[PDB]
Amino acid sequence: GLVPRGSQILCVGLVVLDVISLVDKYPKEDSEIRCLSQRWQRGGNASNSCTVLSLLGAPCAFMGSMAPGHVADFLVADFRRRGVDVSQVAWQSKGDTPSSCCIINNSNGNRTIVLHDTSLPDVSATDFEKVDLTQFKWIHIEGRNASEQVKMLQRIDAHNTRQPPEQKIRVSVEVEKPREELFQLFGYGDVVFVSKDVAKHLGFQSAEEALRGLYGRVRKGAVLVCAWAEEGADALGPDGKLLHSDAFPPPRVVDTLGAGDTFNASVIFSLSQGRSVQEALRFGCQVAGKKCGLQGFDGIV
Amino acid sequence: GSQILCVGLVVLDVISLVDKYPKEDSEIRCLSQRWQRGGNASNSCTVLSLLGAPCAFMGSMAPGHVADFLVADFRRRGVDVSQVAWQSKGDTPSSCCIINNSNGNRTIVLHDTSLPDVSATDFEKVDLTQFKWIHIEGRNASEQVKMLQRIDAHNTRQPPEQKIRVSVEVEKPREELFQLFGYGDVVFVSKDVAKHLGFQSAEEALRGLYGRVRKGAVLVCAWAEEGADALGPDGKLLHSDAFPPPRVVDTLGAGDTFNASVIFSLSQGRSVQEALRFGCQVAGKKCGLQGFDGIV
Ligand SMILES: CSc1ccccc1Nc1nc(N2CCNCC2)nc2c(NCC3CC3)ncnc12
Ligand SMILES: CSc1ccccc1Nc1nc(N2CCNCC2)nc2c(NCC3CC3)ncnc12
Repeated sequence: GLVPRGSQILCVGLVVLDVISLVDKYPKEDSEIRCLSQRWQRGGNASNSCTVLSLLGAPCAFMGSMAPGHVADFLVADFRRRGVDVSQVAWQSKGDTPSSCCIINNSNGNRTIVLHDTSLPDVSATDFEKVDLTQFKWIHIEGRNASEQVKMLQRIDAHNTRQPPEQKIRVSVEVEKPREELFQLFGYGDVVFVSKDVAKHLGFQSAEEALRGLYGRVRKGAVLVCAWAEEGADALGPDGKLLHSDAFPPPRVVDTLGAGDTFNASVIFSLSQGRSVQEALRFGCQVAGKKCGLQGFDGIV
Repeated sequence: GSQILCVGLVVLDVISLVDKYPKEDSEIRCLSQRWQRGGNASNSCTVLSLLGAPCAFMGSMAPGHVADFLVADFRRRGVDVSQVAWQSKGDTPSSCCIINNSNGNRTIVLHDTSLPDVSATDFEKVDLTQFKWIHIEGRNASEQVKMLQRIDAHNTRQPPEQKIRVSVEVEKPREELFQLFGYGDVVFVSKDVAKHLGFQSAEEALRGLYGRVRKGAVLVCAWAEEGADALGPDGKLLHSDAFPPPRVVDTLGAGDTFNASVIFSLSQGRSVQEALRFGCQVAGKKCGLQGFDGIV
């Protein structure tokens, strides 16, 4: 259906079906056991952020690869259950829609993960060419297939050239896997999220070290953003002033899975509403902190 | 009386193909993934169908998109699903199946979902005429024993040349099920069961457990790569070597395949030696393939 010009926030990245089984002890190879409970959840960074953005009350759309099938079906249903617009999906002829198996050992809370396979093509720069962008006021890109996504980022730059400052599509990027490839993305977007895990691999030991040490890699004018779990989150702009917000511990911690996806979407959301980096950064921490005391996303409102 | 009927579970098998089994805490990416209509009695129907034997599945199913997939599968295969006992309470079971591509080991985490078992009542209303053979997967023992007695009774009304042959699997090591030995013309006891009860080989098992079977019954017990053995009224232990493929790559449903093929062979007149032998033959072939397609 009809979508008003410049109203949606689009996230581009992975969606995946996580099957999650809770067990007494970890199963010895070649045995048949029962779990205590089993959940089917929709996963993925770009995917979760959409779930959150919807709850926060923004129109939003997901772009990611799916292949027709029963996994795609459950995945699409959940998306829609969360108010997420699914019309930009790049359906594939080749490969499996991603699906991971996770086994949580109940007595010691360990997680053993069999990761979705690699068969499905990522969204391509030509997949992306075909998208009428007028729809969006903000595009956010989970870093995955970098050479391609660079072309999409350049495409968005083009578009903006011609639009007055109030009809420009804001852009953000997330680099959350320690993979040399992705590091180029640092040079794109108005907002750049770098993850504690990436920063530790590059050798930094605190969000301030990360921001101060990586700011040079970002494009001029850009805000670089780093969250450190319970240590809060920082951010650094062109003004060179290091911004910070402490965490907001919940009553008790229950589910931190997807917390960073929540921090991301919330920061994005707050900025798109015209708030300040300092304000977006705080909000980001508040929503993500609430999430951690909750199971899933339902509570977070 | 032309169909064969299997009575047990149907289950979504959510399969991950892994090149080695992961350890606790580890995070290893899988090679491929597929969805697959599982459940012991469900698998046997698949296997029977492929062998060209008209057959029927009977079990519980909760309506939903899961069931919608399981069903299309049965049909693409010619499995009479009309005896199915639909629920409206609980959801379709499903399990995670890690199949290790370097030894065909299959590790299963099953999500059992309450979903009522098919009951002697559900069974009380089945037209026993259309079935030459009935196979029951050990599950709800007490409720099934009624189902079993229903057949015997029906047998004692028909000519020896019109009876319904009955087979019975006892796969999981649960006390409730050991009463199921006393029924059926053929009884399958798994290696897993055999060990748990103190036995080191299938030959030993067969000797130990023959006490517990009906008079005139054949006790069957496979032992993986070791082959499979049988035991009849005659007192003579029968054996058959395995037919290992050169690359064992997926054993999920091997045993369900062994049982189907043994039943099939027996229902076609062939001897126990011959059906035992055929059972290993087809199961072995299966372990060389992903899934079931192409075991013929
Ligand atoms: C700064 S918000 C954020 C951003 C990205 C990921 C996670 C978070 N938030 C939090 N993560 C964790 N993490 C906990 C451990 N693993 C990483 C995340 N703990 C807390 C917390 N209390 C923490 C107590 C120790 C558990 N209070 C508020 N926010 C977060
Ligand atoms: C007697 S056939 C049979 C009946 C019921 C279950 C399984 C089977 N057959 C086989 N099962 C297993 N397994 C089932 C139990 N878990 C381990 C493997 N491995 C093999 C195998 N393995 C490779 C050869 C020795 C080197 N070769 C032939 N048949 C079977």
